[PDB]
Amino acid sequence: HGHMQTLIFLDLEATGLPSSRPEVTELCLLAVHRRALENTSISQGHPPPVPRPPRVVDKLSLCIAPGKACSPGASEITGLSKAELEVQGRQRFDDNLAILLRAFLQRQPQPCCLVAHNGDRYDFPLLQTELARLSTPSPLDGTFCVDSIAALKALEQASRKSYSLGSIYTRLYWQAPTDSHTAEGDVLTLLSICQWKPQALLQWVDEHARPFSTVKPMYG
Amino acid sequence: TLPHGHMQTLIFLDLEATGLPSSRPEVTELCLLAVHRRALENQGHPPPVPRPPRVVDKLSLCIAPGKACSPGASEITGLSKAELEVQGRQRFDDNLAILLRAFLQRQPQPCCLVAHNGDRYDFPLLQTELARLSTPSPLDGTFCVDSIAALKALEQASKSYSLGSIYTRLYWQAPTDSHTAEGDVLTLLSICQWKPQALLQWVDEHARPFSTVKPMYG
Ligand SMILES: Nc1ncnc2c1ncn2[C@H]1C[C@H](O)[C@@H](COP(=O)(O)O)O1
Ligand SMILES: Nc1ncnc2c1ncn2[C@H]1C[C@H](O)[C@@H](COP(=O)(O)O)O1
Ligand SMILES: [Mn+2]
Ligand SMILES: [Mn+2]
Ligand SMILES: [Mn+2]
Ligand SMILES: [Mn+2]
Repeated sequence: HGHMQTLIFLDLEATGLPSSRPEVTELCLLAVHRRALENTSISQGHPPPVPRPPRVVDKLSLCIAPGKACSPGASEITGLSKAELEVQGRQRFDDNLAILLRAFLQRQPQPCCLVAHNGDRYDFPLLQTELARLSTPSPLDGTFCVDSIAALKALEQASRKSYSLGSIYTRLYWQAPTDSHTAEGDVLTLLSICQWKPQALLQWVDEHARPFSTVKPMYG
Repeated sequence: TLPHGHMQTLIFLDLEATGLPSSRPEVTELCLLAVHRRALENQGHPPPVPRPPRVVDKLSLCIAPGKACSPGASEITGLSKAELEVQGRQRFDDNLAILLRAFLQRQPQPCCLVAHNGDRYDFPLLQTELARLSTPSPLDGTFCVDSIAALKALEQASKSYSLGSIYTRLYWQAPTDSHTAEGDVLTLLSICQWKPQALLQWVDEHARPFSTVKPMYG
């Protein structure tokens, strides 16, 4: 493949941890063209200012009704619960959602790469499982993906620590992240850390991006 | 009165575009923020800015127009045809319509679009963009109302009705970041959360079919 033209930052909130065979409760996508990223001002200072998000971005944030209740742990940090989602008429992960996801992705210049923090262990496998439950073919069969933990790890060692979203943000900017544990809030925080070294991050992504189709489902 | 029953979903909308009506403008940015009726159920002088509901669906998209933006437009919206192309944004197309259609499908009916000055700007303009597509309009079953009339009505109960003017008057605070589709949509949500029940009742009473909105130009 060539250079990724669009980076789609992703975060999912769910009913719980992998062992519980969790289901998605919230999903946020933030598509950013590589030009927007390489155009972000280089960070200067220690700590440097938090990068300014690009003006031109595409965003999607959706709350989804899970097939089962959230565990006390997931609900307390995400602020979501099956009862509230359902009473508010949220629908399950279905064909229409897949259609919506495909259309959102098609608005972006290809090739495109999904970027998620701990995505290789959580987000990508979970999304794969959710899509596998549907009848239609996956809309991500032409999309690439990459875990931002590995990326930042490389970027930091090139410039043992916790590589959690908030820990990295705090390490780099000496500032506290906002709206943690909400799909949009975490996506916005991820965007900021990936904007730390724009050029280096883009290059690393280009070198490590892999087909989402190769992602193994979290559970069958 | 409920000419169309109680609205179960209010979709706050705002469009940024190339220019003013007489320019046969094209949309450059679009944002939809769908809130369930239950969510709107959320004394100070002035009161604090209402917190937005936790559960919400949001869509914000940038769009490349067929022509350049007027300096005045580009200056306040921060968008320009050149940059939108550099960022590889696509024109208003059928895929966009399909996206809106699927987004709307996720919301419980009936749904009512809410836009500040929507009756004169957003709705007519939206109708025009969709009308010229191959895909039939995905909003023919959706309702709409202008928040300007609504806030005038609510304020009647105890001069400038621009989005920014109303927000400040009510909260003695400046809106987060105006002239950006999402920024203006969130500000609109806030002013509509001023008097929730009253706003909801007013919307239920004045909602009309978006299908009856006449396009801005052909
Ligand atoms: N402690 C605990 N209990 C149960 N479920 C959890 C916990 N920590 C994370 N998660 C699950 C539920 C979250 O929505 C999701 C992503 O976390 P995020 O990091 O915000 O993207 O991971
Ligand atoms: N001064 C001026 N010149 C050209 N075009 C303009 C101007 N003011 C508004 N507009 C057009 C372009 C904006 O994106 C749109 C909606 O503004 P909104 O704020 O959301 O109502 O109206
Ligand atoms: Mn996450
Ligand atoms: Mn999260
Ligand atoms: Mn407007
Ligand atoms: Mn606006």
